[PDB]
Amino acid sequence: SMALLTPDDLININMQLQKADSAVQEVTGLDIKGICKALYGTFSSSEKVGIVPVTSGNGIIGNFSASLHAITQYFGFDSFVTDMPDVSGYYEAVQNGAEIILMADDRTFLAHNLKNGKMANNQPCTGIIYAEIASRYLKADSKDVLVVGLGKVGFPGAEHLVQKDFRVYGYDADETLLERATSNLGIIPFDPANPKKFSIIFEATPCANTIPEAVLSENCVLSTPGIPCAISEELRDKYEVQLIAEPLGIGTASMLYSVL
Ligand SMILES: NC(=O)C1=CN([C@@H]2O[C@H](COP(=O)(O)OP(=O)(O)OC[C@H]3O[C@@H](n4cnc5c(N)ncnc54)[C@H](O)[C@@H]3O)[C@@H](O)[C@H]2O)C=CC1
Ligand SMILES: N[C@@H](CCCCNC(=O)[C@H]1CCCC=N1)C(=O)O
Ligand SMILES: [Mg+2]
Ligand code: NA
Repeated sequence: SMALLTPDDLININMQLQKADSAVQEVTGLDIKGICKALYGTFSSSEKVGIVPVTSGNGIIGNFSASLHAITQYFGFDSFVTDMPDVSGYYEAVQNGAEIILMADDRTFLAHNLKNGKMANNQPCTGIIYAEIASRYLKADSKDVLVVGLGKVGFPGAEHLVQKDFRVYGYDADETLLERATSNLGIIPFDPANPKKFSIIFEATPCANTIPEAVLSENCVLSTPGIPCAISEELRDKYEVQLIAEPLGIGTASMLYSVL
């Protein structure tokens, strides 16, 4: 089984990004650019970005390149999408003066800066930024964070939180992933039968309704790249949960600012 974006996930990406940016600003005091500035020290200066469609594996995803095109323009990069896909697309991008290559198959989504040699992988970049946003919740009043999902996105997020000196509690429905996180990162295994309430939650799972009512507190932040939503509308509304959740753009920003 594979977790991949679908074209419907990406509809009106510009509005999705705007809403996410507003939520990030409300929660943390910074916009997405400022968050990236905090993580990486970098800012955009109209670097040329070539976006190469890839027919590998399950193939080109409807809306995917177009969404990257919009996302990169939104953050102030000089981006373009190649006509040709795959290697012929890569050549086209380089020939047309791209400084950064953005491309993805079903297992890897990367950004490679050809000018300074830095390369980013989407999975850790997404995990780090969504964890960073969570952790900057201005009205948190606590350094306890719950991390749900300790896979390719969730593990690097948890690791980041541990480095930033939060008290990280982690849960993954796969006992082996949980054990790997506790023994490699030193996080506290969360026991769902013995819950406690959090004001900061980071979720990175491909599953609905992973966040149980018992861990919620009023006005808590739930920062989640996971798709579909980790929390029902009912529980979101009931606790006035401040949700940060967007399908591509926040993690893409994290990749781009990390290679500047
Ligand atoms: N918004 C965005 O920009 C992006 C979103 N994603 C999405 O993030 C999610 C996670 O991606 P990866 O870490 O690569 O997947 P992964 O498969 O590496 O890890 C997911 C983890 O969640 C765990 N899990 C599943 N159900 C659970 C439950 N009920 N409770 C606790 N843990 C549970 C799994 O055991 C697994 O360890 C996916 O839905 C993926 O589509 C990924 C990249 C970027
Ligand atoms: N080769 C396709 C793209 C495949 C991308 C697959 N990866 C995902 O869907 C990741 C991208 C990061 C956000 C969540 N999931 C294309 O070029 O259109
Ligand atoms: Mg995102
Ligand atoms: Na989810």
